[PDB]
Amino acid sequence: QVQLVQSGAEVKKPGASVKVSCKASGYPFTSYGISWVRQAPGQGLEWMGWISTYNGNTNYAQKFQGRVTMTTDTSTTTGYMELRRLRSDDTAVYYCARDYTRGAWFGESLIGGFDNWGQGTLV
Amino acid sequence: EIVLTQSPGTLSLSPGERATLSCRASQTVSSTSLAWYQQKPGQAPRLLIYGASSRATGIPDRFSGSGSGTDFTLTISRLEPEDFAVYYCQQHDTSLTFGGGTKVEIKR
Amino acid sequence: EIVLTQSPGTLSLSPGERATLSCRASQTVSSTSLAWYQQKPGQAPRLLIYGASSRATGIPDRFSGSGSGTDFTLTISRLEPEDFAVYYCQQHDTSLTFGGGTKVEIKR
Amino acid sequence: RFASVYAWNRKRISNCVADYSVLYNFAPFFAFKCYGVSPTKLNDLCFTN
Amino acid sequence: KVSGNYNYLYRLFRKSKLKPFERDISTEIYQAGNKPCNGVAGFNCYFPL
Repeated sequence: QVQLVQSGAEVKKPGASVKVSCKASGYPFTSYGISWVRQAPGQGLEWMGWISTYNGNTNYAQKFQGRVTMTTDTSTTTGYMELRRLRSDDTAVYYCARDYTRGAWFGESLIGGFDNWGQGTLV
Repeated sequence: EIVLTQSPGTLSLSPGERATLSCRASQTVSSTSLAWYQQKPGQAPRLLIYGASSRATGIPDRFSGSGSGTDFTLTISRLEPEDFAVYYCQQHDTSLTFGGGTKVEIKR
Repeated sequence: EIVLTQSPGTLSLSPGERATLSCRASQTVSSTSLAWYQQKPGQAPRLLIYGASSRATGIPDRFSGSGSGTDFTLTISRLEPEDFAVYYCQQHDTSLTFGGGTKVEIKR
Repeated sequence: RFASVYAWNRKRISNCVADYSVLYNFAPFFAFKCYGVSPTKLNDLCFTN
Repeated sequence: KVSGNYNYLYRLFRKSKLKPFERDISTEIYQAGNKPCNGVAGFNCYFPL
């Protein structure tokens, strides 16, 4: 029932900012936040992004603290990244997900995992 | 942060037999700090277990969890030959860290 | 059936002293079964207490009763020695059997 | 992060929708233990906070 | 009674309001929620009397 749709593949030159979007539907867009992960071949994932829906609490990873800035829109329930400090060899996939680990209203230590994933975009 | 000591380097075993996945912590983690995921070639990761042993996405007869206190282990019985999924284990106490990865070959 | 058991063997008291009477049953008599009578010498019985603390024939200030369940007690204060009647007690819920009785003497 | 009984945390619920199906029909761990409320009509009647 | 009277009963749960002047006496276990009790009389199945 839940639908996570994303744009097509893109290539961005170094020093620019890549815009990445993920539209969410099929689930009530108030009880869960929006998480964002990165994946590259030969390695697992990371903890790069999370923004809630009720509020704009920031809980980005310390490794790239101050490097990721992004918005969540309830009009279309879409997550948008304007990722900066781009590098030539960061052509790694970015995935939107539903946060069932961080509280979307207060920030509790929700037991569980990211039960859903998007279709993916190439940067 | 605390990383998970993982050594399932290559589970090159025939499908349908017992498979053991080790996710021993560093010093100490809570019992309800666990999450197991699968990923397939050319396919996005899917969640397997969101907790200790509760089923999250189907799990007919294959995925199971055991352990107590700090140490925990994933168990597979009657593994379906097609999947050969790479498994990931993530904690909950210290930020969020993934597993290194478990590679399974054809085993013809 | 159940036969009443009485051990107020003798009311050896002068007028003016308190008088206490007991009508302990065998195993149980429910609270909705109570009757008390005065048996005057060479006369006929008459009801005085048909329950907890009610009046049948006048009872200005002497005949009183109380209790709950397994215990029932009767109290007389400032006794006037004209009657010196036998204190008889009766239960009703478990068939019907009059109590042993207790003669009241004068103690000259 | 369930705090201890000596000092807990208050959870204030803002303008939203109360759905208790995930509590009764989903994961029925133990007794409902309703104080004064209709278990079938929990959501048909509503309060402020 | 000191031990109490257990011979007096009253129906607590019923499907519908009683129409005046009839009896609703029936030996059955109340079915609340979505648990079809077959005489279990467990969770969500309490004695109406």
